[PDB]
Amino acid sequence: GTGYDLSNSVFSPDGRNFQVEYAVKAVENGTTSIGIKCNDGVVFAVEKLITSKLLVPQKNVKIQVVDRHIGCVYSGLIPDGRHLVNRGREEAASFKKLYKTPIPIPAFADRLGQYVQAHTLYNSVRPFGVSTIFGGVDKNGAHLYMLEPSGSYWGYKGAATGKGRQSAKAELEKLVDHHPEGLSAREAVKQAAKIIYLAHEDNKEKDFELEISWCSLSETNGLHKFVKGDLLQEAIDFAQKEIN
Amino acid sequence: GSRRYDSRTTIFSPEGRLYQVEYALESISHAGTAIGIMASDGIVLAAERKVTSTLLEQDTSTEKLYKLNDKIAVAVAGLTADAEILINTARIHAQNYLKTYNEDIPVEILVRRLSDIKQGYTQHGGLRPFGVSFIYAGYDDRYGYQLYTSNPSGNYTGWKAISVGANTSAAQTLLQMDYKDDMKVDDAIELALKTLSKTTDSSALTYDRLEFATIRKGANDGEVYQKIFKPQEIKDILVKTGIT
Amino acid sequence: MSLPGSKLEEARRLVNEKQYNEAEQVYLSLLDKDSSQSSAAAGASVDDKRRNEQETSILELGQLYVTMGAKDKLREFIPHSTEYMMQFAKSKTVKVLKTLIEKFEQVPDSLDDQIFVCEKSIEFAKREKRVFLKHSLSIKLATLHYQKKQYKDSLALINDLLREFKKLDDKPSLVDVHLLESKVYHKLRNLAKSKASLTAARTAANSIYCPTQTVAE
Amino acid sequence: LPNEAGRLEIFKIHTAKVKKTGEFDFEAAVKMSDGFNGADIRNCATEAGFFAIRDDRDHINPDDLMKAVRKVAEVKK
Amino acid sequence: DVGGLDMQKQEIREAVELPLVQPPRGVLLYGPPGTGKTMLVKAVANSTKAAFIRVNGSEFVHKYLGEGPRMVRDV
Amino acid sequence: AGYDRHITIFSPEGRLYQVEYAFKATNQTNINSLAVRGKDCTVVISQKKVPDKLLDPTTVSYIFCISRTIGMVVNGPIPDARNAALRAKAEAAEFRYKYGYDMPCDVLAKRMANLSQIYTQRAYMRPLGVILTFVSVDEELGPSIYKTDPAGYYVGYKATATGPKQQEITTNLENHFKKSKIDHINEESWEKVVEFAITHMIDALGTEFSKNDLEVGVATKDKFFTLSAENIEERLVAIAEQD
Amino acid sequence: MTDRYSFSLTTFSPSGKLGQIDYALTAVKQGVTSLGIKATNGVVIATEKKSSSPLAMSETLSKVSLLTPDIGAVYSGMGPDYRVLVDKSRKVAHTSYKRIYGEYPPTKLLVSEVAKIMQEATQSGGVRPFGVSLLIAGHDEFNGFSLYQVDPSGSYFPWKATAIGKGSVAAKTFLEKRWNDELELEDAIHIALLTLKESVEGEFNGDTIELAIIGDENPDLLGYTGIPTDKGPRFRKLTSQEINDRLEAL
Amino acid sequence: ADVKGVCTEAGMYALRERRIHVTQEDFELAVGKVMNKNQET
Repeated sequence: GTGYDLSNSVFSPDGRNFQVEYAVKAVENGTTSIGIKCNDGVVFAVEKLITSKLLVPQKNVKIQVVDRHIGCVYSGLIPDGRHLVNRGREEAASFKKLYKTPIPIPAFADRLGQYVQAHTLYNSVRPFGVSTIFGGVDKNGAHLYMLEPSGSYWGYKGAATGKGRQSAKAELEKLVDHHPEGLSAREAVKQAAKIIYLAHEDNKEKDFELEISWCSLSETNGLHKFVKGDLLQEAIDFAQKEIN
Repeated sequence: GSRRYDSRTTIFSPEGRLYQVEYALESISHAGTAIGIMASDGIVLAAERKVTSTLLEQDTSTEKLYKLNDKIAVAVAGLTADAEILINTARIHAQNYLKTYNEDIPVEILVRRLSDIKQGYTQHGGLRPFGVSFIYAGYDDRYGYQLYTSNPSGNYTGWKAISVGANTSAAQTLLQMDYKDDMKVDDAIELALKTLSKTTDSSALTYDRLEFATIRKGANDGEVYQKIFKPQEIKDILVKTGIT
Repeated sequence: MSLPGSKLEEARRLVNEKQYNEAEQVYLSLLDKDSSQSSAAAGASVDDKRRNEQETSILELGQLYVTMGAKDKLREFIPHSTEYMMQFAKSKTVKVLKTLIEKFEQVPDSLDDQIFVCEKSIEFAKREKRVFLKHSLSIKLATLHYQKKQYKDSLALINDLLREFKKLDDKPSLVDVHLLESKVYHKLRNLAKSKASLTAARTAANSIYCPTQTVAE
Repeated sequence: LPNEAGRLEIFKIHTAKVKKTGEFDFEAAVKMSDGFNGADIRNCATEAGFFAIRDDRDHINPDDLMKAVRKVAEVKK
Repeated sequence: DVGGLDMQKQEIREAVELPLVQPPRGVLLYGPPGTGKTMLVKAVANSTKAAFIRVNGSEFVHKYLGEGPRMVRDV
Repeated sequence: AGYDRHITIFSPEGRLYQVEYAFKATNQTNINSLAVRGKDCTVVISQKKVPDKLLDPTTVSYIFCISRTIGMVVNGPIPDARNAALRAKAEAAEFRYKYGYDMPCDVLAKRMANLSQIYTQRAYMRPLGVILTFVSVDEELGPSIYKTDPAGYYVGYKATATGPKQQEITTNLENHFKKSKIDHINEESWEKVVEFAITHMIDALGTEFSKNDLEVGVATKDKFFTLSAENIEERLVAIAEQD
Repeated sequence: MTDRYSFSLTTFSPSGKLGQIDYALTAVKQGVTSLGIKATNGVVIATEKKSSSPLAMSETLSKVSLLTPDIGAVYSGMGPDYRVLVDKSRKVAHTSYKRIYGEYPPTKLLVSEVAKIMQEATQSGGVRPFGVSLLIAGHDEFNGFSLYQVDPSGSYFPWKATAIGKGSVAAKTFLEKRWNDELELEDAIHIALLTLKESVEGEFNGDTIELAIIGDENPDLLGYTGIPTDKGPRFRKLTSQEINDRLEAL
Repeated sequence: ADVKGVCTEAGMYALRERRIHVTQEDFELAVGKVMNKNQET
């Protein structure tokens, strides 16, 4: 027949859920954002699109942190991931409440993928319109994960989502080749900044703001934290030079 | 959304009808013809085993005539399965009623009991009704022998005699023709058998094609005695009709 | 010895070595020996799979019984083997019993010992429960009678076999009884009859698949 | 469709015969080259060629390439 | 030469080959053809020693709607 | 009406297309995987495909260790894989907890199959479009192979494969097994058995495989585990020798 | 989430029909032809073990399954549906009967109980009827041997013998031909072999075929000794050997 | 109608028997041959 898409849990005649696939639509539409696992740790980079001067700088913050070691960022409908994020914040809490440890990134990774996939399991459950790049330093190093409304996430040497991901995925692939060694968080900070501007070239039509956060076994000790001030401004001009 | 999938069972016809109820009734037309009669001295129960065969085992088989109590047994027009549900329930209900009052249930109470139960699906739940209607044969203190009926709608009446399943109008005609108030069971027996043989859609009316029972206060009695006839007994009385 | 292979194999060897008759001391012992379990299906020893394998001898050993004429031994034992596959499986009887006797129809036998034992086990069907293709045996018995040229015996049996096979018993067999019956008629030179029977068969034969032999016949 | 091998096979066949650097990224493209056909492989070349004429390349450079590759892996698989 | 068609082989034979000597005017082969099915014909047509005529419904497609059946008769 | 397509209810033909469509999402990930009982052991070989550098390849697996003893490989959407594995993982411990001993492999499959069977019958539940493959060395059964479908249907296997070309691999082994007449590989060392399979994997796929190319897992007595790329390559070494 | 299909999924046709059931019957008819025969001394059921691949190990799939030492079941239809019903059937038997009465229910009630389930599927929302019908044979003390046939209608009735699945019509045809009252199981066993042979297309043998009986109690199978009252299960499953043994007896 | 087929086969027999003279026996076969078909599909 037809209209298989018209209800979530339905399998398409080819066995697919177009709703999720449609949810994927706005995901791309979601603000381009990336993440990087550097040598010790991970870095989370996202463009903050400036809609207007009435927006107050730095105030509306995209990247969200789970526990204290896990940052998360997503292209898509903000309230979605937020809603999800809270659940993750719940998850780790329960996890840590039970396990006394902060949660391993992959552990944390898994739990969500279920909860997302749960929203693939019912025609009444609206899949998620977001894909979160997320991770942090954990017991064993860091990890870099981006979870799809499909309920699929993976380990990522680098990760990107939203519009400009291609420009990103380009640059990420490069740095992989530029630095199969690894990367210093600092350069991880710096390079992402360039990538973002480059990624912004798709959305170049409007001005934006740049938000980048990171989790460094070294620099944040394994905490997850924002890039701020000079170091933030550094990568900016570092990129703002390199963009030219 | 779930809405797509609801047949919306209980919704009214624009004419204020319930087609499921209508259609349930319709399947009952397809149900094996079942007849019952309240004689002066008793109540007769005869129904056609429908869809029969050689290796079909008759003796244990009862697909139609079931005993709720020793003062209440019933003939079933409809899905064998569905009734057995209600059959069991009513028994309990009666048993409860018995266990409540240490006294047998006046039949209608049990009847009306099932009546609204059917009606339960009628007015709520989005649940298909039962495709079953019943001949309610019972003896009470109050009215003595009582011959009731029910429809999936739960609407129900008393009868001096009644038929259900196929050929009802035909039977009803024959019944409403040949019946007379003072008829003795054995008359009604053959009378039904007469009506049966005639209203029989198959060639011959034969025991192996029939279920038969009676409610009678015996000659040595004070215990109004229900009896289901054995195939031979049916076959025997089958001869006594001259039907042979 | 003592082993399902060994003795049987010895009984097989002592044939391969020399003969069944030496091997019979093992063969007889096969029946006399080898198992701790199940039923006494061996006529002496109590066994299950062994007897089946003792039969494996008793097949050969039967044609060796024949090669002895201890078919005459086995003749009477053929009743016992019946009870012995009754000590195992009544159907397995019907297989092996028939098998054996047919193998005694092989390795040339007097019609008698066949008839004699057939007629035995034919009844030994009934005595057990079996109305069931004792006629098949009886067919052969009739065939024996046919080979005995007892067509009276045959046809009389046959007509029963017929009335049996007339859908009181098998149509596929009912095909073949005609064939024998036809031959019977044919040896009696009753042509239409033989024809009819063959014809009825042949037409009825088309309803199923028939033995290529039968088909060829 | 050609396997990752078959692709890489066809890759260095259809593609590399267009003038290209060794800088031009041979397997990693193939790595990102998945569910392509023989002409899709050519598209991969042809697409980078856009970037080539966009980067002024007779020899395709890895720059031209994997932009295309994803871009090739973009529209469909 | 497609093995085992006897009943069908006899059937055609029953259908045509025999009545050619001695009743149907026409016979229908049904199934996938050229499977041996069409091969039935030629094989039959071979033995038959009569003037064979193959025809294709897929042949009568000439604009000249004037001729059409004309030899379809005379053929 | 035509919603029967959309939901799980008998077609006019008595069919569940959501199920049959879920059978699509099975090979959707396009991984040809296999499982063979070795002599003492059982080995699963599968395609490990990495489309992207930016991925972590190591994070990519459809072979999941359900228990100490039981590993499982999945064919279908990774989320359902990530979903189903946990479900299984929940069972064994609880089975182990409830029943004092680790769940024998089939039981899991039998258990898991029910869920699909539930999803099969339940409407609001969609089934999962993954086919599951359960092997381990069962203390009672030694090597054992069990594969479940979205239908809740499953069976034991002398050996089995899964994927788009599963059909051919099936043939190859059938031929081989008919040739061998034996249900399991005679090879004692799964090492060989791995190489054996990879051979027949390479064979029936006509495709050579590098260390990254393959996802591999090893069912051993009391333990399931998965090989490294080295172990893979190690096997890849010797196969290059025999072949 | 939160199943909002609470509404009966199968609804009475304008013609007063339940299509899913009908389609279940359709699917049931599609089922592998499977039979049962109630003889004098007992009852036998039979079906062809279906191999969708020789790599698969047939025995690992059991279409016949004991419900009680005197009761076992078989189906024609979707294996999985049959699978879960077995457990419930097994369970409800213990719970609703044994865990009450300390024993194994008379064939009818369990059957009556089982069918109850299948009905529920037909009626309650969110669920579809099962893709099988059931040939169920059991011996009880009072009703002795009995053989039942349950549909997705949840309807059930006894048989002298019967078959379900595809060739069942042809089977039942030949069954009626063959069947008599006085058939002893072994002949009936043999009969079933004959009968199912027709429904059998590919290889016919104990490895292709699944046979079991309701027989006399089997103290060996009782797994222990010392209890006079319990002489063991009447049910048993038949070995390919025993099968192929009697397939010689064909 | 089925009767006709019987007759035809009787002749078909007889024709195959090379007979414009049909016995009863032929019919008696066609019965089956038709009741073959009658029992067939």
